[PDB]
Amino acid sequence: LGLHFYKHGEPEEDIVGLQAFQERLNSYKCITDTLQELVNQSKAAPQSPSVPKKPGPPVLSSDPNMLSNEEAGHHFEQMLKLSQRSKDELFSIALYNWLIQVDLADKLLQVASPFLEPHLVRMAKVDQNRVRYMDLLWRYYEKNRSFSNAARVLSRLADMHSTEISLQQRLEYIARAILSAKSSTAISSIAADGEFLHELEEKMEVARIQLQIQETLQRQYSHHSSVQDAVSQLDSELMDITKLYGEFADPFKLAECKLAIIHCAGYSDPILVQTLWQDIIEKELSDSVTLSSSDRMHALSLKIVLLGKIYAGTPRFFPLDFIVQFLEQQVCTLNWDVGFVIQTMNEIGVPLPRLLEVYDQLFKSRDPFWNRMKKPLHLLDCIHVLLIRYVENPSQVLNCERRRFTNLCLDAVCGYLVELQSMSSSVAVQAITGNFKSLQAKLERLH
Amino acid sequence: SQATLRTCIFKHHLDLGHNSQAYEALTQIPDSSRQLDCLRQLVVVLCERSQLQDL
Amino acid sequence: IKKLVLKNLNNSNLFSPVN
Amino acid sequence: LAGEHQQPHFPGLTRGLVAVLLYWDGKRCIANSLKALIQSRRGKTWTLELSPELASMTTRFTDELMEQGLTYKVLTLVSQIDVNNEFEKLQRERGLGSEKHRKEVSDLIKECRQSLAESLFAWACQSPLGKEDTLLLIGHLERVTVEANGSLDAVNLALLMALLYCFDISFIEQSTEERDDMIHQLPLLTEKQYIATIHSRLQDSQLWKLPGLQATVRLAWALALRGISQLPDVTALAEFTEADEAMAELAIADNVFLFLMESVVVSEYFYQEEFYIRRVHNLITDFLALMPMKVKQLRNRADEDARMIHMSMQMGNEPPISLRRDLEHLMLLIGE
Repeated sequence: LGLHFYKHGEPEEDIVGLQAFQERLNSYKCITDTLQELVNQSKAAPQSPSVPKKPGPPVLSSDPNMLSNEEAGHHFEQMLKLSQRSKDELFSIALYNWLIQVDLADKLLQVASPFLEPHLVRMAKVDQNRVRYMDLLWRYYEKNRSFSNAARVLSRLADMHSTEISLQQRLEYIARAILSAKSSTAISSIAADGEFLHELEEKMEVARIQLQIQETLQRQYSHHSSVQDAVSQLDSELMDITKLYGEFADPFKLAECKLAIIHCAGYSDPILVQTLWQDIIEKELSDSVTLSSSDRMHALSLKIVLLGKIYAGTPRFFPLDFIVQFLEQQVCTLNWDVGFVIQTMNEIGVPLPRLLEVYDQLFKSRDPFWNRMKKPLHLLDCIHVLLIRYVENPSQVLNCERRRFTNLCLDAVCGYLVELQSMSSSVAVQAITGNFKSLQAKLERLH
Repeated sequence: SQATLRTCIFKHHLDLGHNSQAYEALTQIPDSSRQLDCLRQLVVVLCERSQLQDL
Repeated sequence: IKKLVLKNLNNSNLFSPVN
Repeated sequence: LAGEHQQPHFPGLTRGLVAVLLYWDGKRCIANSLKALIQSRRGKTWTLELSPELASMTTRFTDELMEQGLTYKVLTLVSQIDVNNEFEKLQRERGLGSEKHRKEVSDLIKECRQSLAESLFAWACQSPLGKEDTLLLIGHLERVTVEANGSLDAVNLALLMALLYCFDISFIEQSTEERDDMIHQLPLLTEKQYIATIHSRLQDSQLWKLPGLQATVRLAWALALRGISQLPDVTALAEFTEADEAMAELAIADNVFLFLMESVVVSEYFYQEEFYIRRVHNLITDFLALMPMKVKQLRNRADEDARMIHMSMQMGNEPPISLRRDLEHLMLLIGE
């Protein structure tokens, strides 16, 4: 009757099923409170020996009936591994509730019992702490390898309720939903678990922008009152980009966040996108001024390699040709390595033939900048490093395209050697004419 | 400047298919190196347009 | 949501206590 | 209840004698399913034309079995399952019926051992075994004994051929366009620890129960080192490849070519599997191609032991029993 009562609904009319449910629980209590005694004994701090208030041998000032932390832990594990032999489903439910109430969560996730999934699938509709049971349920589905169900419960911590310990927990749930959906689609290529996967990876960057705001209120404004209001609002949901701009990043004037917010949400492309990539480059150039050129190269590489691995999939948001010209105009100004912009674009994963089409057209522009900066050869040194990097790792071009590309590289190297041999024959023009003929004399073997 | 300008005039005439205008722009080149290297565009662009009578 | 809307005409002041 | 429902198909047996068949056919259905799910991986030796989705589903699902220590379980079952021990259990409790029922149970138990050993062969051909799995396979073969005719059984023949395919490299002389992605798929080229532990366990002065089996594995390892020493960048493994003529001299010294003839090629099962014939073909053609100085040392010796035999016969003496027939054995092995 106490298990019938539970299975139909715990209803207020069934006073007899309620009494049977209570008298089963009263009987189970001698198990729970003995497991509580052994867990309180094994969780206890070991007593620092009180300085003997008379000289002598050490007195063992403990009752010989007492257990140590190791005995209390052994007898707890042995009594738990007696309780785990029961048939009783309502006792299993009482033991599940007790394992949650003592924070023994991975030991709940050690009970291979068919009653555990139905129990979490009750509690995640009925307890006000609904969140903790969806958490235990996705952890249960992952540990039992039902990754498609785990993903569809981690959704139901973004899309349906949470409470958590900070916004950084939402970023575990989203990253682990992404891991569960990538595990699902690698197991069975159902479009919906790969369609929801883009929605999760968009939610991930909005949640990163939400965290960049939330921590920046803590890092800049934390002596004002309504930072507590705003940080706890930024903790309690996953916000859209309208809130994150209009309610948070504009009133706190966070230009650093305004910039990141408008880097994504459906906006007008070339002119505005190009400004945001200048602002992102010139901020990470500004705020790195305390470091050496090697460290500032590495910091700007990490920025543009991170953001490029998002937006290079969507070339409205990644204006490659402008980003290459601006980074090379900065390298040309700052006196950084000629390999730098070539490394950054290779480590994004930009297709090396399309990367050559950019430096090729930037050279053919004959831009007055390289002349103004007294480096009128610079883009030929870039093209040399790019083409030597291709020649001594030919895997950077696809095994069908490579024979189209070794023509285009010889055709272009012949063009640059006609250009160079029209220039005034300085030691740099002589050396680069040598470098391009050394490159030719390798490309002539790559075909 | 005659060598660089005539190399440009040769090239863009050949790119357009103005092949006879390209060919005299090539023979007017005073730099003997470019007169070999411009042929190495011309012979390829005529072969790989099937312009074999021009060639 | 991944669509931005500017609306400077009505904001809460985030350099004030609440009313 | 399955033995009661299937009883009419086995006329003259009882539901209990049929339940003994269904228990071993149930195991056989698992072992044949495992073998087919391994034969349908992507790999280096054949392609069953299967759809790129099916062939990635089978690969992934069977990787998720190898992570679970598949080789250890298979070798444990192949060394615990014996027809004589199981027939003693069945004979005590009267679970052995007619001459047909005894043949059926004797063969279902062999199909269970055989499709289990062939599951490691079909794995090793398509994708080489890991470091510790290869040491487990060696640690089984150490303990083998021949049948009462001098041959290997089909089961330890399949386990020998699995270890010989874990040491195949000959495809790197044949493919040019997939070559680099096939190179990343070799523990022999990516794991300096794989070579360091296997080379040590074959250089060990511990005699196996079958010295000619140890000799066969020593020859295959010596030729694997002799292929590796002709790949361009492999400077990091030179401390093992400088042992190639030494591991070959040990294999010749343990009479490898005689054991390949009398214990391998003479087995009726050696001529039932194309990939066994291909691997023993390569093991001889690669010895003749990659070690022609050993082939010359064997000739100079056979031309000296021939002069010794001629001089003993001219003296009226029997030829000395301690002459080394290494080339006579190699030429008879090629002949058989």
